[PDB]
Amino acid sequence: VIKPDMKIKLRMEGAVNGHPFAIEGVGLGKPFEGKQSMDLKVKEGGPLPFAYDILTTVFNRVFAKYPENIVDYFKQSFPEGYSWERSMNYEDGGICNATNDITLDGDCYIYEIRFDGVNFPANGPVMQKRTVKWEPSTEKLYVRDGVLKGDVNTALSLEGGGHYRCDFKTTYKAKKVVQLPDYHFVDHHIEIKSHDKDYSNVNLHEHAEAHSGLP
Amino acid sequence: AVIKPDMKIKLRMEGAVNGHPFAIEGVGLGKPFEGKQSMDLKVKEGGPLPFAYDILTTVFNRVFAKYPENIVDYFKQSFPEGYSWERSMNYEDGGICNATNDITLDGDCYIYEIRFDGVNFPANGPVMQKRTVKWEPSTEKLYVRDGVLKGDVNTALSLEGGGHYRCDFKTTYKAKKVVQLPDYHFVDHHIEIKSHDKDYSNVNLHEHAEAHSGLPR
Amino acid sequence: VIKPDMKIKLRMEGAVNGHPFAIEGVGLGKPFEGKQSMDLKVKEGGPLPFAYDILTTVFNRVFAKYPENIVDYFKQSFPEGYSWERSMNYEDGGICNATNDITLDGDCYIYEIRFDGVNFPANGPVMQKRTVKWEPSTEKLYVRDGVLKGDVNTALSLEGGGHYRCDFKTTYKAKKVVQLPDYHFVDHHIEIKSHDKDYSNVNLHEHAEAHSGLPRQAMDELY
Amino acid sequence: AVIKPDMKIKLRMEGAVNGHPFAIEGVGLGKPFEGKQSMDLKVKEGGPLPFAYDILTTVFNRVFAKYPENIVDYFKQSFPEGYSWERSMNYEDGGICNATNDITLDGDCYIYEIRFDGVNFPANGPVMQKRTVKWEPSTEKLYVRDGVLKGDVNTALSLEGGGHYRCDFKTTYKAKKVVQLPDYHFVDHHIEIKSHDKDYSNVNLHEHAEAHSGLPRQAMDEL
Repeated sequence: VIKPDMKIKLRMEGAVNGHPFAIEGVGLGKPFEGKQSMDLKVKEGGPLPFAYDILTTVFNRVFAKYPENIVDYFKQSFPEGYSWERSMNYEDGGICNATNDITLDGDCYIYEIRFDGVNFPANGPVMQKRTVKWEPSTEKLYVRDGVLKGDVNTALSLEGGGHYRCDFKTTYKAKKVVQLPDYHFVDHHIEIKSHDKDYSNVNLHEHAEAHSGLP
Repeated sequence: AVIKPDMKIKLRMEGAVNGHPFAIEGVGLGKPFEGKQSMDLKVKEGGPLPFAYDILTTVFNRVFAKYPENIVDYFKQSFPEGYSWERSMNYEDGGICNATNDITLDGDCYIYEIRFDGVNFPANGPVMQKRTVKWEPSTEKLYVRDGVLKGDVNTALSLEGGGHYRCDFKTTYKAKKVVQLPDYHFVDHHIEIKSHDKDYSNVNLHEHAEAHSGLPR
Repeated sequence: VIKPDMKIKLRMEGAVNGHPFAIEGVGLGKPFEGKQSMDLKVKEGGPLPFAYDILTTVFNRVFAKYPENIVDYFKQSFPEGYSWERSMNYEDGGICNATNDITLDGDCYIYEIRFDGVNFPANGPVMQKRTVKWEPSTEKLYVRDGVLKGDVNTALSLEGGGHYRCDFKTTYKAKKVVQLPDYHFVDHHIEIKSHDKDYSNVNLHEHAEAHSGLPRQAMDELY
Repeated sequence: AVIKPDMKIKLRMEGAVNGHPFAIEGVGLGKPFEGKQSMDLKVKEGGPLPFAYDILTTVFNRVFAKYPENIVDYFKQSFPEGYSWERSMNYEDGGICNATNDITLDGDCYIYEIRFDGVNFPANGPVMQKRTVKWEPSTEKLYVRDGVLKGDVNTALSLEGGGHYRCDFKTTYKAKKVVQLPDYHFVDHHIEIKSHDKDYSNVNLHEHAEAHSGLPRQAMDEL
C-alpha cells in the first residue's frame, strides 16, 4: 500500500518551557528511496522563542530505505499504521517528550504530533538560538517486549563551532501484528534547506537508509 | 495578609501518558505556614486512567511548605504575582514525565494551570500495570543556578510486592517578580492518597512539607 | 562487638584521569553518636593535581547514629564486617568508582580502599581545584536483591558561589546474614577541618544520623 | 612514517570488578591502515574470572581504524610519542566500569598499560551470571571538546536467551604532543571473540574498525 511517491500532512501542538505553539506542514517523499521533504508553517505561538532544530527530528521511519535482508517494521504496519513516543535528553538538562500517531489515507500519510519541552536554560544554545544543524546520526533499533525500540545519540552543531549533545529514546508501536526485525541501524541526515528570518516558514529535508553495521 | 493562615486551591490538569489524553480538575485547601494541604481530584476526560495515579500526585506548590525564619522563602515572596515551575521526572525503567505549573492568586485561592506529558512507560511496568502503592517520604534539595531556584529530589514508589521503583525529579522554579534568593537548603515532603474510588475517578490527596538546613539536626 | 570509642586505619590506592596516587589514614570515632575524625597523609602521587573533596566521602556507615526504630545493617555486620561499591557521577561527566572492604581488628576498623576517576575536564572545578566543601546531604537506603543500596544526590559548593552536582550510587554487602532494614535515610555532614597548602596533610570530620522522613507528629515537641 | 602496515601489540591489564581483583596480559598484531587487529589474552591473576569476559573486550587502540584521507586521523599523528585515553562505561542495570589506557610505541610494537574498575553489577544480572553472547556492531561518534578528542558510543550486548543489554561509552582521547584536531566523524566497530577455553583463561579477540562521515548526500554508489 506504499507507492513510490507519497504525500505527508501533519499538525504539531506543543509547548517549550510552558509556551504553547502550533505548526502545520505539507510534504512529499519517496519511501523506498528514504527521502522526504516538507514545508512547515507556524500557526500559533510565533515568533518561536526557541531554536527550531529541536523540532525537526519530530517532524516517520517509513521513509527509510530498507535492504531486502532486514525486516521493515514500518512499511509492514500499513494500511493500519503505527505510532511512536520519544524522549530527547539534552546535555544541559533540557528534556523533550513527543508522540506521533501516523495514519494513511490514500497516498498521504497523516501525522498527529504532541511535543513538550521543559528545563531549557535561559542562557543555553536552545533558548538563545545558537544551533546550526543536526549532525548526521546513526540510530540503533532492537526489539524489547514485543515492540521496536530505537536509540540515537547525536549532537547539534553550534554557531561558534562546537557540539551540543542529545540522546533520543523512541518506542515504535505498530497497530497490527507484524514481523519483528533483528538488531539493525538506520543512518539519518536532516537539514533545513530554507527558512524565513523567524522560522515562520521552514523547508525541511531528511534522508535515511537502513543497514547492519560493519559487514 | 497576602498569604493567609488558610488558603484555597483550584486547579486543572491536561495531559497525556503514552499518547492517551486525559484531564483532571481539583479543589482544595491548605495551611501555607504549617506546610499542609489537601485536595479532591476528579477525572473529567480520558477516564478510567490506564496508568498509576501516583505519577500525577507530586504534580498536583511549594508555598505550602513550612519555612523557618532561618531560610529565605522564595515562594511566599512571589505572591500576589505568583510563580511557575517546570519539572522532568525520570523513572528508572525509562518512563519520562514532563510537567509545568503556572500558579496565580485570586483573592485567597491559588489557581494552577497544569500540563503533563509522559512517554516510554513499558506496558509491563509498574506504572501501566498499576502496581504502585505510594511515594516514600522524600527530601528535596533547593539551590540557585543562573538567577533562578532549582530543586532536585531522588525518591521512589513503594510497589505492591514490596520493592521500590525509583524516580529523579528536576524542577526549575521561576518567580514572576524579583524576590530575595535562598541559600542551599532542603524541603522534606510527605504525600499520600488518603482515599480514592476504584478507578481513581475521585481521589483525595494530602501533602505535608517542611524546609530545613540539614545537619546539625 | 562495637565499643563506644573505636579507631580507624585505612589505605587508599587510586588514579584520577590515569594518574596514580595513594593515601593512608588514621582516625577515631564514636559509632553510636555518628561522629568520626581522621588524619590523612598523601604517600604517593603528590602534590595531588585534583580537588581533594572528590576523595573525602570515600574516606563507613557504622559511624552513623541509628535509632532503635531503624534496623542497623552495618553495626549488625561485625565482627565479620562488610564491603561497599560506589559510583559517583558528576554533572560535567567526571565519574569516580570506589570500593571499600571494611574489617575489624580489636577496636580498629581497617579499610582497604580503591579509587578510580576518569573524564574530569581540564578546566572544570575538580582539575582546577575550585571546590570549597560538600553541602550537608541526605542519602536514601533501600533493599534490593538481598543487599542494601544507598543513593545520594548532593553537590560541592564552588569558590565564587554556585554548586557542582554529583550523584552517588552505593551497594553495601554484609559478609554474613543480617536482618535487612526498611526504607530509610541517613543525613550527613562532612568537613575538612584543617589541611596544609597542597593537602598532603588533611584532618577530616563526619557526622551522620539515620531517620525515616517527615513524621506525622514529630517527637521534637517538648519531651 | 612511524606507522607500518603490520604492527604488534603488548598489553597488561590490572583491575577489579565489584572489589574482586584480576590481571590479564596479552600479545597481538594488527594492520592500522586496514583497520584490523587480533590478540591472544591470558588471565594471569584472579581466575577463573567471575564475570562476563565481554565487559573487558572493548578495553583491549583507535590507531587500528581505517581512516580515509577525507578525515583527519588524530591517532596516527600522535606517534611515536603516543596517546592515552579514559573511558566510563554505563550499563543499563547500574553496572559501571571506568578504564584507562596509556599507549606508547617501542620500535614497531604498541605497549598498553591498562587499568579497569567496575562496580555495582547486580548478582543476578547478565554480567555476573555470564549470560552475554557478543557485542553488536557499533558506531562511535567523535568530536572535539576542550581541545582534545571525545568519543561516544551507545551499543548493546546480545544475551543468551535473546534480547539485548545496553551500555553507553564515553571516552576522552589525549595525544601527548600537539596534533591537528579532526572534525565531527564516526568509526564503525565490530569486535568478536574468535575462540576461548571454557573459563576464558585464554581468549582470541578480533576487531575491525573503519572511519566515516555519515550518510553521504549522494554517495559513492554511482557505480
